[PDB]
Amino acid sequence: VSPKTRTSNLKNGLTIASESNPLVQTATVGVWIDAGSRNENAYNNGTAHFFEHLAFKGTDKRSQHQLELDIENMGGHLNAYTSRESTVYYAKSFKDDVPKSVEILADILQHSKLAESAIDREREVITRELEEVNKQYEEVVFDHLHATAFMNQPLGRTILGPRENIQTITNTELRKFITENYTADRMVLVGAGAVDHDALVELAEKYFSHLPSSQSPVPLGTPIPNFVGSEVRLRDDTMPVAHIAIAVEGVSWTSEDYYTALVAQAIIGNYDRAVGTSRHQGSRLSNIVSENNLANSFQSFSTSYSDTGLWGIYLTSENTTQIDDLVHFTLKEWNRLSTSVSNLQVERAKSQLKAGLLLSLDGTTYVAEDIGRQLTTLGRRVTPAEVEAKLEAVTEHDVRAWAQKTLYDKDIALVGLGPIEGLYDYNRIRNDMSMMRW
Amino acid sequence: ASITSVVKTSELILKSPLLSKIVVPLAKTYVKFSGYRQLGFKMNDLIIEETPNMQLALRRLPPTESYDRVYRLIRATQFSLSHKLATGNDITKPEEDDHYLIPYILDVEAEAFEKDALDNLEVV
Amino acid sequence: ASITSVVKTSELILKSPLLSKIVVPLAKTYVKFSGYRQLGFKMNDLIIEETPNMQLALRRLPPTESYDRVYRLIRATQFSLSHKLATGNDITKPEEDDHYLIPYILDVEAEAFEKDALDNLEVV
Amino acid sequence: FSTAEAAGVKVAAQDGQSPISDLSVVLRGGSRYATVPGVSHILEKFAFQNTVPKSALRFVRELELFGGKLYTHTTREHIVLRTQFLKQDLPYFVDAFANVLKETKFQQFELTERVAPVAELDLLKRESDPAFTALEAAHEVAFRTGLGNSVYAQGYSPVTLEDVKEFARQVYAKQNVAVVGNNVVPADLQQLVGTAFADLQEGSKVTQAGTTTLHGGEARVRTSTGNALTIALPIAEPKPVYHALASFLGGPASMPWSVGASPLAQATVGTHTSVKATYHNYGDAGLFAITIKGDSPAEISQVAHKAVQALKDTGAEVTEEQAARAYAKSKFAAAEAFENPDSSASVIGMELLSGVSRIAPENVQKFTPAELSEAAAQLSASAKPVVAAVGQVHALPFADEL
Amino acid sequence: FSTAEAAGVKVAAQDGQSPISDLSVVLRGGSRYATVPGVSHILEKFAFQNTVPKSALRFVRELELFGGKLYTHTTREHIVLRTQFLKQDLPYFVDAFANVLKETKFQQFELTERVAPVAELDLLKRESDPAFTALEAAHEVAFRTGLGNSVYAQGYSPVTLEDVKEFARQVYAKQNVAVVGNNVVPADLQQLVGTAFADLQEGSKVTQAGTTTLHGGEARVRTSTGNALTIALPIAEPKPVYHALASFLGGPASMPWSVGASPLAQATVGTHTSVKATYHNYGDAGLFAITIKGDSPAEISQVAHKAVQALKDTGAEVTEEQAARAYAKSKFAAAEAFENPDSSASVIGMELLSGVSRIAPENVQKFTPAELSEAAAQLSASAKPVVAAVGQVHALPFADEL
Repeated sequence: VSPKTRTSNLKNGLTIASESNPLVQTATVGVWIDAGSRNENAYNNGTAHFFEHLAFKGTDKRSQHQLELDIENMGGHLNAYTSRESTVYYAKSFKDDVPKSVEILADILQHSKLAESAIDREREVITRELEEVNKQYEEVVFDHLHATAFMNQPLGRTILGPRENIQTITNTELRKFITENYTADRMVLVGAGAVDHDALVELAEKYFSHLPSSQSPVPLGTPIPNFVGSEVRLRDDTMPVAHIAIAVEGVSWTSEDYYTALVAQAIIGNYDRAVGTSRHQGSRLSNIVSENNLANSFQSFSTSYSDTGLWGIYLTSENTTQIDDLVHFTLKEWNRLSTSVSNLQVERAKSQLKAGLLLSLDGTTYVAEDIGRQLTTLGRRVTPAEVEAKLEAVTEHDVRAWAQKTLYDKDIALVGLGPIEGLYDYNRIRNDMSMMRW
Repeated sequence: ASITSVVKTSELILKSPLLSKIVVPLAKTYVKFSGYRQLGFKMNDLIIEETPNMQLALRRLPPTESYDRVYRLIRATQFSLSHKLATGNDITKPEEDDHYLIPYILDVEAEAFEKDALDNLEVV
Repeated sequence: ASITSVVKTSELILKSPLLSKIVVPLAKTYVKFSGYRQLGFKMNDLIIEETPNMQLALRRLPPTESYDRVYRLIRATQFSLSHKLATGNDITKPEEDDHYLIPYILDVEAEAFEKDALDNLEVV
Repeated sequence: FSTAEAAGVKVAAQDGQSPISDLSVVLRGGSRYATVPGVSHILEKFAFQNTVPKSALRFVRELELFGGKLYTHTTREHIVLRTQFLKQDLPYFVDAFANVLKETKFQQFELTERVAPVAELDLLKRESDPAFTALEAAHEVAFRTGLGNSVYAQGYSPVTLEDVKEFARQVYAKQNVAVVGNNVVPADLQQLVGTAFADLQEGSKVTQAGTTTLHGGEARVRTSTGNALTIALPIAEPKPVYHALASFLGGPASMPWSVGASPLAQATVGTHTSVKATYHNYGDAGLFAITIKGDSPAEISQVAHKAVQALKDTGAEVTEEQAARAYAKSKFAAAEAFENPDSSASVIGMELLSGVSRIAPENVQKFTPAELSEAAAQLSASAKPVVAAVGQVHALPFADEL
Repeated sequence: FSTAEAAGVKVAAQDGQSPISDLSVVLRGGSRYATVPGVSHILEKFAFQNTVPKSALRFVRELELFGGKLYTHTTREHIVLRTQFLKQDLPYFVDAFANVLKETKFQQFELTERVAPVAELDLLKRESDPAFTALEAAHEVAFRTGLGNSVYAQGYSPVTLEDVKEFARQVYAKQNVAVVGNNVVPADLQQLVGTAFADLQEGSKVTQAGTTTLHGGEARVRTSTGNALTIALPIAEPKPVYHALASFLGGPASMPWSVGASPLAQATVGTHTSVKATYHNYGDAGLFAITIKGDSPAEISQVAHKAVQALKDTGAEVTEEQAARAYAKSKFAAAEAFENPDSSASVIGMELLSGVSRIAPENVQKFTPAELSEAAAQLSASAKPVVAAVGQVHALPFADEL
């Protein structure tokens, strides 16, 4: 039994959430924000990402050099990431270097200089990154997957944004974005590791008290996405490995089918030829794939957002003449989630998840990420007991019912990249989403 | 029938004193009248090999055993097409009729059968 | 007919003032009514490719020319199946209709024809 | 971590307040002790193959029912086999480790079909990073044998089943085995290890064939997969001041989209390269290395010259600020090393097997500017500098240029 | 060989009494002058490809009608293109060389389909011998660039059509071209070369980018083609005494099924290894090399230690008999080199292109025992010993050990 997550509020509406650990000597403190690239329009797309760059480019007081020195003097590191619906700015430091790291964060968030010269310097950096994301094949595949699944919708936009916007983002647009979105009722100050909650709340009162509140404070994790069955093919015969993702519309964080979708995802599971144990996994798809050498890897996913999600699989394969077999057998395993799954598969997957959901929370950063994610998406840290109960309530009937409404005979979003000549047209892939024998 | 089945049933018989006393002499005469040794075969050379399990066990043979098996098959094929029997050193002596393949196929089948059982496990 | 034949005969015509004066306008009208440019093709995209000589010339294309040819074939195939014509930038302009392939195939054929001649040489 | 002894096996455990336990077996069987090149990597990959009581297949299927995970790695000093599971499943995991150490059937087909292919993919994935290659080549030049043996199996030196069986006969023995339990009740572990590992051979301490000898030289590795350069300095007397020196010199950034205030980080300015100062304490010997990776070999050449200059500049004199930074960053490094289970296991493993009492992050020494500058001065004036170039080696610097 | 000049081209010919003539074009275009690695090898392989007057195909078909043959090779100093034919067919061969030098169409498809594949098979065949590899690696360590450039094209560094076209623009020019005719009437050659090579550009002398530098070190090449080791000693002052030294030291047997009386040959006794002392005069620098190839790395290690000892023993004392034997072996070596058409062409080529007058075999200097001892002592006291292990490099000696 892990220690209780303590939670307090300030007057402005800033949540402070902490989970202490006496064994560690190092503590992760950071700010989880319920805002991301989804909050941009098509004219400022890429602003959130641009700000992340400029947050570490100098503040009202300290310059970029001074900022660097200050963090180095603490001894720890600062890190940040922007997603579609969440922005995070954390600081891993020593036990005694927690107050100073908290001070640095409040400064970069509330009073960043955003100098015009610094903007111009970052423009080139971001422009370079736009023509360097190509290398990260998995990211390319998933960015195209969102773009096609949520065609012409805010969830379908890239985080980096288009080249055109990058050349036109001004300090005004930047300031407007962070003034509208980085409000106290949308922010959670999170501490994990060697933190005292009462100390953290005092530091929040000292640094984050003059944060604006939004005009209409909705609860944390408050959102209509209309999924498009569709495909993107990025054929490249010079690549040796094909990368293919297939997804259907999945479930949001607060769906009643949230855990049922995770159990279904665990029945298919992951596979990697480089891991020694993978040839012995219980998953039917894993056995088919390893015995026939159909793939280098596959990873099932169930990605959630506030009002939608994507559930599917990501495959990598060098077997270019049997891509058809790989996809065929994958979708036939999905069909079995609706037609054949019994207590056997379900209980096995639940057993695996019961551990996996706790196992994920390794170090202080992992714990802080969990607290922050849960606070910004659900509005609360769900206790392991509640999670164990929600998983226990998933039955074989629930999985079959969920699959029959979500997978069976449904439109898919499909992205292929690389030597995908062997990937059949949309109809033949989508026809595998049902079985004529059933 | 699986090699596993054959080996286990044979072991049940060899355990029983009565059974072994009556079965072992019959099995030895059977093998003499079978006459595979007169084509220079070992018993295991006759086992059906066109299954996934057997192809796996044959790939696991040590290279020397594998090369010698190839030669015995080619030599028996040449006796068969000529309508001749082995003579002299080509005849398999009872002491040379070793079960070189049985251990490999028993391991292949042990895994295959465990996989089938474990595919049907029920969390209690 | 060989590309060589076509190119040489055309060169005979272009030399003769009279002939060129009468043939070049007809050839230009022919090309306009042919209408391959309205599917975004270049003339050389239409040449029959299922020959050893042509497969060799296509392998010798610079990678850029080769990738662009692939795109123009796929794009024309999509116009054909949709019963649409190219519009705007997809239409091949006369200045874009370059003979990117002719030099490669003329070199392939020059070698092929020399080989045939030399296979029939007689020492004098 | 309460150190004890259970049936002749050293057991260290630290109870916690979490649902997840980590149990690690640390073996004195890393590559410095290897008998044949690559055998310690192959032995690591042979863990949790078929044992007499439990097949590899059955183990994996049962591990999935507990939702446990398995992690293994090889260093120059240890093989580490770690399992992560829910607290209550402890007896199963202790028994599984016992089966591996006492009853592994080392079958030829497992070596050919399972173990060696996985070892080969492991190495190819690591080598995708040219910095990994450069730092491995630097150890090979600097120490030749022992610490200079390759950590990983390579194709050019084939490990046989007899090699792995012999090495396992030495390594899988009470004298070479330490058990480390994170978030495990110490009294419960001692009782279980005491019953499970009672019939393990005693064996003898595996020793390094030959004394550690220090050499200098160059290693040019032509790859077509990116460029790196290590400037390593073998140390005969490994001092803890080199830890502070590495942390000071630095190389990486401590914030996103930044270079960093560290000397080596300020040597990459204007290029697309990355530097990393790394000290490797190895008991009898040590290695201080400055690894510079990048795309352009010319860019690497530039940074390499600035890197050597930075070390000389440090040797001249460092300020009180710089000294305080070194200590702060070194204490943080120690803290996170003792936190991460991968490295935690090996730290206590070294205390249990070897005898080197762990240095708590709170007991990391503060070095004065004098002591830091003296340490850097001792490195700039080394008689045996090692340079390992990887990639376009014709365009990368040589030792005599640096 | 009567040296003359015909239309700005240096022409050397020697008439004979045989039906067979050899005509060689020697080009100052060997690897020490190579703009990019491998370009001189690729240029050599591009000779007799398609020219504007005559396709590669037509040339080969006509060469067969004359029964002529074509030989080409690349050294560190030259590209040599040689043809062998009947005396009377001289004008055809002169014209074919002119077409190659003036009118080669350097087409991309020839590079991809014809030239580079042939260059790659050429190298793989040479590397089948690990002694070739060891001696190549030793030049690379000793000189780095220039003389340290690879002679042959390698896969890791691709030569482009633009590289080869640029280099040919420099090399195929009157200033870099020498014509050598064996069994060719000298007056007839001068008249033909004078008409055929009149319109060749004048160009300028190709030079080595940078001054030749001498270095020491190690080169461990892990192969499985066999095992070899070169003990190279770079010479800053090229002297003819090292020719007699190499001959004296020896290594190969003088008779079938023997070992040989030579010091190095008497270091292989008991083993199945083979040694060879070789001196490489390069005008501005030199390289003394002792290459030991064999099956067993342990055997090689033994011979390698005896090899360095033999050199030290020579430095101590050579007998008068040994000095006379060195003179005899060295005179014979000179004679056969001037006979072999490949080496003959390059010897006169050096005289014509540089100005280094050839040393006739009858004018080979006799070095006193004192002179030979001096030479070997200088090599034993070289401050830059180069070692190049090939094969199981872990089991082969290091520079420090020798």
